[PDB]
Amino acid sequence: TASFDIEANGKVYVEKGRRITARHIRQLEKDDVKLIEVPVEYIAGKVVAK
Amino acid sequence: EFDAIKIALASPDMIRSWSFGEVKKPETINYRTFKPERDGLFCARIFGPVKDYECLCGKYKRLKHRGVICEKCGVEVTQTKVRRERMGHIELASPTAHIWFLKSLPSRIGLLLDMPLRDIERVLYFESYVVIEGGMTNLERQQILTEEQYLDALEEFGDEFDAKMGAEAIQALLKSMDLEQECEQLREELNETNSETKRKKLTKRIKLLEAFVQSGNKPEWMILTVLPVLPPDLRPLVPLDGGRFATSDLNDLYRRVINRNNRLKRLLDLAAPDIIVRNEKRMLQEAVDALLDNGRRGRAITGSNKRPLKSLADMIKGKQGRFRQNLLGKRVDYSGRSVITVGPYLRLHQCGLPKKMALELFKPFIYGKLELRGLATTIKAAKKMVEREEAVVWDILDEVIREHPVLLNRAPTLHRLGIQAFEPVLIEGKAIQLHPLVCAAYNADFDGDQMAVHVPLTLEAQLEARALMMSTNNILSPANGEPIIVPSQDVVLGLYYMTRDCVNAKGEGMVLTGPKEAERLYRSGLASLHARVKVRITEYEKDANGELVAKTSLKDTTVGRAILWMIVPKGLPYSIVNQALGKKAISKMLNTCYRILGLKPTVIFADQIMYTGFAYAARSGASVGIDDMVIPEKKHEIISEAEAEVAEIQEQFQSGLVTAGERYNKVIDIWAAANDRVSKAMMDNLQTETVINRDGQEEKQVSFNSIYMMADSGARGSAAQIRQLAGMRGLMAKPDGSIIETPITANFREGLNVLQYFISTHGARKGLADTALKTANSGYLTRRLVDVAQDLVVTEDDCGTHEGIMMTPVIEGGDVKEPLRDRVLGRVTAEDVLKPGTADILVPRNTLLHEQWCDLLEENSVDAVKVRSVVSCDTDFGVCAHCYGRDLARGHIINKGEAIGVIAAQSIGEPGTQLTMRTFHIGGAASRAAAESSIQVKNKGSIKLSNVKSVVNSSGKLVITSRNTELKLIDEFGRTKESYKVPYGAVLAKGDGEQVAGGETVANWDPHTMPVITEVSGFVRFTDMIDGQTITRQTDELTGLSSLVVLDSAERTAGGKDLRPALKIVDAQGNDVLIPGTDMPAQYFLPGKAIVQLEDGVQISSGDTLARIPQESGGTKDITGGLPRVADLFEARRPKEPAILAEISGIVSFGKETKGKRRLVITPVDGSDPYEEMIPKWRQLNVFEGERVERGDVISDGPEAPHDILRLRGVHAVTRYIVNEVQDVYRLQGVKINDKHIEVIVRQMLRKATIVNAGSSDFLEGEQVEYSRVKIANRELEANGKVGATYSRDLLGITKASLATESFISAASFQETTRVLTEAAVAGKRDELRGLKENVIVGRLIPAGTGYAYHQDRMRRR
Amino acid sequence: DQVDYMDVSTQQVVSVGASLIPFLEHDDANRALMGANMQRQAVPTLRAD
RNA sequence: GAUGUGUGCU
DNA sequence: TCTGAATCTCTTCCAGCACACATCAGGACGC
DNA sequence: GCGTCCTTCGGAAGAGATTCAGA
Ligand SMILES: [Mg+2]
Ligand SMILES: [Zn+2]
Ligand SMILES: [Zn+2]
Repeated sequence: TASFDIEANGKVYVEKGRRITARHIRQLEKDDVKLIEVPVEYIAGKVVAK
Repeated sequence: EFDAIKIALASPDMIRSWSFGEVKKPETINYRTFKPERDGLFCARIFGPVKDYECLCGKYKRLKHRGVICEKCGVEVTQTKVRRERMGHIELASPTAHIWFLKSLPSRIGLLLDMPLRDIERVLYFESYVVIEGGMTNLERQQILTEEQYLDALEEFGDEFDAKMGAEAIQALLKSMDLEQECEQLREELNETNSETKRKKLTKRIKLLEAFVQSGNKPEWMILTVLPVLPPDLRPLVPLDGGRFATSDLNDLYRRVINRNNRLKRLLDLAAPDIIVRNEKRMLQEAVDALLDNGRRGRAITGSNKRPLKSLADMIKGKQGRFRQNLLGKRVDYSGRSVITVGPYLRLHQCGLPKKMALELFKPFIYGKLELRGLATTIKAAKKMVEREEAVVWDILDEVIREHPVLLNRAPTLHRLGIQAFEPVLIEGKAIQLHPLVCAAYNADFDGDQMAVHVPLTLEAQLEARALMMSTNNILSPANGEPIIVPSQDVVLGLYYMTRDCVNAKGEGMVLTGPKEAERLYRSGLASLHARVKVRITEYEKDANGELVAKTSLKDTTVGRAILWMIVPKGLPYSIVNQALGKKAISKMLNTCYRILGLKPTVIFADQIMYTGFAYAARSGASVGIDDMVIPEKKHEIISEAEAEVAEIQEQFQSGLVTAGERYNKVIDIWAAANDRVSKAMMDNLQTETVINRDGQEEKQVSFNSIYMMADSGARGSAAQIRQLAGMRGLMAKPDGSIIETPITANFREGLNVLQYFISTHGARKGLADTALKTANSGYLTRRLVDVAQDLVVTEDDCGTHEGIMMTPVIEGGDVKEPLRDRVLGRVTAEDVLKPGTADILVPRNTLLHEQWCDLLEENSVDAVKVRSVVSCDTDFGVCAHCYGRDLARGHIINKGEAIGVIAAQSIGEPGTQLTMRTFHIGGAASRAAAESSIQVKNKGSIKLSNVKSVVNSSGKLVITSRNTELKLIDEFGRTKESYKVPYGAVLAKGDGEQVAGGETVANWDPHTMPVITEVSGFVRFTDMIDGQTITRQTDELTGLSSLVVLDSAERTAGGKDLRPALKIVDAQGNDVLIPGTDMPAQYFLPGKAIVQLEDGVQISSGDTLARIPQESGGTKDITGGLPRVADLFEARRPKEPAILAEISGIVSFGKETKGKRRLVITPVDGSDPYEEMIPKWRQLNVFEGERVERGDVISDGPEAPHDILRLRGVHAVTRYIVNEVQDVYRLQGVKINDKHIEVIVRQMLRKATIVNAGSSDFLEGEQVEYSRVKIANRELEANGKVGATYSRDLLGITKASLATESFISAASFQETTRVLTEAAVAGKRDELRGLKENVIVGRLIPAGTGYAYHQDRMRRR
Repeated sequence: DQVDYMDVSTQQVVSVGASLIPFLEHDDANRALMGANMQRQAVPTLRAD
């Protein structure tokens, strides 16, 4: 489940609260995008490697 | 001689009093001329002489020097028998800890000083110091100091302060303890502190301190200072073949202990460095530990072959200890053993001994009579004459063997009938001939089993074997009123083939004047044994007061039944043989013969049935061929239909309609249905397909196929074995209890494939590995059942009360499984029973209702009899005769002074073991029913739906929304006749009040996956269900529908365990809906494996399904897998989800909201209201905020726990629940057990009773004491002006209640010998030798049967 | 068309001891285990037959 | 006397 | 921060009788 | 031929000791 508004290159791909169905992954592969925005609050559930 | 046994601690002064010398050297026999060493474990100076009346060095030789002690070696010349009576002792250089008071858990040292076990074991095994006499510093009296901390304490406080370490420190701690000051301080703390856990710990320590201060014991004796040694004769070093000796365990342990002690003493004499002597003290402590109780420490030492050797505790505790191996059972002289053969020419009071066994058995008797007649002169001459087996010895053997009964005994003696007494008949050979009429009771098949004989020596033993244990007087099993001498497997076949008719014969329509001419016809062959003639018989009747009145009639019978009537005793009605006599028919015939005539006619008639069954079975030639099992011509159509339906099930589960477990539950369903259809079709085709002409056209008769004869007569067989011989073998089960998904489709008459045989191997191994590896946990049940009921014996003629359980005939889902007659028979009623001729009594208040009374109760259609139960009796240390009933083995009231606890425990405990060594007889078949999912009522009448919460469905028909419902069908009279259990979420085509016609369907449902349903319709919002965290959601992309499965508490995320899935109902505006009756929202909780095929906010109708949960109803349901339930009930295990009850009556309402979970307060209208309860949110509440609830009503749903039901609904309700559940479990396998035994066990459950308030008694507040003591004290106080003490019955399991028995010897002999012996030594208990096992161990007349009068005389003499 | 292996003979399932029972495919395996054991425990007679 | 293995009946 | 409920950890138990065979008993090192 | 000596591996349940949480 997307904890925030999934978007890339400005346009929004998956709305907030909506699950990422396989068509979304396929379309994101087709668009060929890697860099996305994210609120800093989502970093709270992350652990540093080194 | 003595009347008590006292157990307590041993003082060093007392051990030295036991001590006769001081052993200080580990020198056994010197590997030379076999003399004991000077100061070793074996020595004549310390313990006693080796040879009888002889000195060690050889200064005295005969009795004329008895008493003097020699000079050269200092030994006494006395008996050599005293080597097993005169103990030595060891003077240890350093003290050591006795482990039984250290590691009992509860550790006595641990809770005596309130310091944990770990600190004490670290101190006693030299890892840390401990503080004694803290004094003028900050160190407490029990502080633990490590090595560095102790060094710091000495460098800063090296004053008169002391801090010891090891066993000496613990001895100082215990010696410097004041019991009275600690006791009063703990009493003050108990009075002050309000917490419950510290209260329990404090009261436990107070109990221990009270046990110390009451007896003469003292805390410092629990640390060993002197170590007594076992006498040498009880640890013998037998001289083997050669120069080596036996590797006796105790000798090696004593050698090691003496080594450590002597080395420690030598080091202490030489002033060794402190670390070395500390290590050697550790070695001494661990050596003494290994000697006392080996294996309780971390590692158990071994001497050779790396095998844990036994200490002084392994031979007192366990299966190989003295209590179970050499005290409760011993090897016995005057015994024999041989393989048994039939010899059917015998009688019930006769057995067959080999001619050579009787000469070795009755050898002293032969010696005595040879000396009496003067044929011999001395004992050795008679011995030589017997060994030479002279002709005179054979003549005189027939004299001693005449009327001296012996004890025939089998190896597994499951029940009371395992030992029966027969007179011997001397025959040649080497085999023990056995009368086949008792082989069913013995369970002694003739396939190579060994029985054991025993010779009653004394006069009383012979008379007991003649009057009590004789097989003639043992024709009624103690389990039930059915006879135990049932003909079987040849006699049943012979009688059934004789007492049968077919329409043709050599002579058919002829007339005879009696049985004699029928015999003349059959012997001459002028009329077949299956004719249909009209003989003239003279049957007798005893309508008068014991006088037989004659009558003569002309009845239409066969030749065979006429012949059989010749042996029927004068007095039975002829309408007992005028049918096809199977096994149950002749069992009922023998039963009614016993009930009407008596014992001698019954035994004579049983022998005559034996003879006339064997003769006409030999003459019958009822063989078996390969042309007798006929294959039905429609079984393959049934397997084709079942294959089509399971192929439909394939598409059903692969699509997603049902899951893997549901598919497995439905496939077994359809295979079992097909198996049941094939069995019935084959049975019909094999029992009716025969053609015969009556001198005209063809007529149908009951078939004469041999297999049908031996499957209908019931001689040996059932539906299962023959069903597998022809048609469908069925589906078999794995050893774990699961059933194979594929049943093999073939029969043994046609053959098996190379793969179907591999599949049937699963069931074949299941049966055997189930017998041999799960009869252990069924013999354990009967062991710990005989243990818990050994001390219960009838002691009084009548307790004279009015209390008694309420007795009803049970109908639990089918027809009348057991009626009133089979249930109340042979039990004394508790009050004047009211017939439906009300305001008038039918049966008096204290009449033992026999068969005539049972018939009278059946005639007037009585459905509610108040009967006296053995659990409600009022006697002390036993039960009165009237609260039990009949002997169940004789046709009269039970005799006062009979051990019924043992016959109850054995009767309960050996259908399980017997039938669990029988599941391989049918092969390996699952034998699982078809799990019917519909209600086909048969009888005509109305419906009384009790405790039903039904709702309206979208179709309009009633749907049940309650779990404790039952649909009872009652006929037009109003008496109860039928009762079916409808399940949750079932639709009803009818209701209550309407007279339902006989032969319709009223209820339908789905067997697997019982559904949760709703009361009010509306839209459902998916609350607390996010995909992945708590629910697995799968969705098809094309259609877009969610069919999710929820997770358990197992596979769910750890963080998300606080998230609980549920479906909340909302309206079009999303507002809160309400349950009809209250204002609380419709929060329908979802359990695990709940599948939902809906969408959020969909429009539904009221009373529809919402989710499905699989049931996983899988199992063979045999007595092997299916009886842990009896163990759970008897040991009283708390169920996993106990249904909370209403502990007090009054109005019901909530108090605080969400004190973690839900809360509820019950308040009465008159009394105080301090009761609150904690309600986890798992279970919905069947009550609301505005009703009145009574004591015992279920707040929630689930299985009842056999503690709260007792504490709330009383003794009668819990005993009836236990009786009903155990009876259903046993009747599921066809066993017939009388309920009296179960009530005896339940009464043995209730012996402990915690005190509510002290009152005027001397008992403490929370102390748990015997209920008999409480009753006696209350009855004594009520005779005075005081007031009795209020109590409450507790319910501990059979193991728990047996381990806490007042006589410590029983508990010590049963289980946990260390934990019981330590408790008895600490408490200083005093056994009274009151029960049966105590007198068995001591070796007296048990106060059970014939010795009960002697025990009464011995008790009343003091 | 899908198979690629076939059993050598029917006798390969059972041991050497249990293979000596004739008509084994009609006996139940429960009475085949004991039959194999009591064939294992036989004693040689005087004139072998 | 104790361990180890095999076996019979339940 | 005290005190019940839940969990961790230690101990007990596991059918009865019988028969046959074997080994084994300190075995390592010095004399 | 004499003779004296210093491995793990069950599993069902009960109880007694810890930890948790929770108000
Ligand atoms: Mg048998
Ligand atoms: Zn002497
Ligand atoms: Zn009574």
